[PDB]
Amino acid sequence: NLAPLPPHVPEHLVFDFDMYNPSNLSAGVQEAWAVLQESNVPDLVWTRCNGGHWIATRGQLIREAYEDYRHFSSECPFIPREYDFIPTSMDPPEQRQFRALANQVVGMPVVDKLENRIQELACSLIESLRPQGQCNFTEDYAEPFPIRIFMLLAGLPEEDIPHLKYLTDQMTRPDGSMTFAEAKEALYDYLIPIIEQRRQKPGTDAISIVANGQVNGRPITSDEAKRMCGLLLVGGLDTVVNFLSFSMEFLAKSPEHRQELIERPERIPAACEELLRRFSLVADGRILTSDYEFHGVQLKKGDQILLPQMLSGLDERENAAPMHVDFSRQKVSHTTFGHGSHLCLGQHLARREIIVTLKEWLTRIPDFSIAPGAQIQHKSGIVSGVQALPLVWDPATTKAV
Ligand code: HEM
Ligand SMILES: [Cl-]
Repeated sequence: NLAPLPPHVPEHLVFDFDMYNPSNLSAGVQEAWAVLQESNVPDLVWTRCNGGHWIATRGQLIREAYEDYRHFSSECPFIPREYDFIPTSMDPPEQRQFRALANQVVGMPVVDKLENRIQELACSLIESLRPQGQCNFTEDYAEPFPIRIFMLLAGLPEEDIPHLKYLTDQMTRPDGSMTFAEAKEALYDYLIPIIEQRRQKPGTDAISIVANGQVNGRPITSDEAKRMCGLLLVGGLDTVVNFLSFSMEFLAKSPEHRQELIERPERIPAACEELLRRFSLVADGRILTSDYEFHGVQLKKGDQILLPQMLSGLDERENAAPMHVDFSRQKVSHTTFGHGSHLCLGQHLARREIIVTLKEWLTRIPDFSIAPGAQIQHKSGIVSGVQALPLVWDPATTKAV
C-alpha cells in the first residue's frame, strides 16, 4: 500500500507514516503521532501511505499552512483524495458567508443561552448512570451528551435520537448496509422537510436560522442549508465523543489529577484547555493550489498535505514536556480547534461541554477507574479516538446533587 514516490519529492524526506494505522498505536494515539516529532524527522515529510501526501510535523509549519489558504486550499481537506458539507471545503471569499451564518447558531451568545440546559442534560445522564457503579462511557455519556445537545440546538424531538445516532454512525462505523454517499443522503432526507417547513414557520432553533439565512443577497438554497445543517450535526459529534473519551480515560488513570480538580474546581476551565492540548485529535489537510516552495521544499500543484491540528500542542517547541499533563501551565499553546479561517465554530460550545462534563462528573462520581483487566484500545484517523471506555466506581462514594 505504498504509492510510488513522485519524482519531485526527494527521498531524504520520505517517512511512511500511516495516519490510519500508526505503528506505535498501542502506546496511545498522541504518543503514536509524536514519533513524527523525533529529532531525525524533518519539519515536513512525504509519506507514501494513503495515496501519498506531505505531512507538516511541527506547530510553526502547521500554523503557517493553515493561515495560507491561497496556497493551501480546503477544496480537498481529507487524505486520501477519495463529502459535501459546508463550509468545510470552501476557501474565502465564498466560505465567509456560510461561516457567518453557522456562527449565528453555535456562537458564544447561543452557548451562554444554553449553558444550564447543557448542565441539566449532563446531570440527567450522570445521575441515571451513578447508581450502576459502571458504564460504557463512550456509549453511555460521550455520545448521548452531544447528540442531545444537537436536538436542543436544532429543536428536534427526542424520539429521533436513535435513528440520528445510527445515520451519523454510518459515516464513522458503517454497517455495510449502504455506501458513505447513501448515509449522507439518508441524513439529508431526514433534514430537508424540517428545513422546508421552518422556512415557513420559523422557530428560534438552528435549523430555522440556517433555513431563513441569506447568501449572495438571496435566500439560502435547500441544497446549501442541508449541507450546512449536516456539518452542524456531525461536526459536534465525533470530535466531542472522542475528546471526552480521551479526557475521561486520562482522569480514570490519574487519581492525583482527579483530586486536584475536586479540591480546586476553579482550575477546571484551565484543565479543559490543557486536556485539549494533550489529547488533541483532529488531523485534516489541504491541497496545493500551485507550485510553491515551502521552507526549502518544493510542493507541486495538486499535492495533498496533512496538517495535523493534533501535533502543534504536542510540539516541544510549543510546550515544555508536552506529554506531561499540567493544569497550571502558564501558557497552553495548541491548534486543537484548528487555525486560520476554518477555526472551529463550535469551539465555545465544545469548551462548555467539556467544563460541564468535568464539573458534574467529578461532583457526582469523584472516584472512578478503568474497569479491572480492561486495556483501552484507540483508533487513528482524521478524528482519532477511543474504541471503548469501560469505567467503574463504588456508588457508596458518589453523591446525588
Ligand atoms: C472537542 C471538540 C471539537 C474539536 C477538537 C473540533 C475541531 C475542529 C477543527 C480542527 C476544525 C477545523 C478543520 C479544518 O480546518 O480543516 C473544526 C471546524 C468546525 N467545527 Fe469543530 N471541533 C469540536 C467541536 C465542535 C462542535 C461541538 C461543533 C458544533 C456543531 C463544531 C462545529 C464545527 C463547524 C461548523 C466547523 C467548520 C468551520 C469552517 O469550516 O469554517 N465543532 N472543528
Ligand atoms: Cl464505551
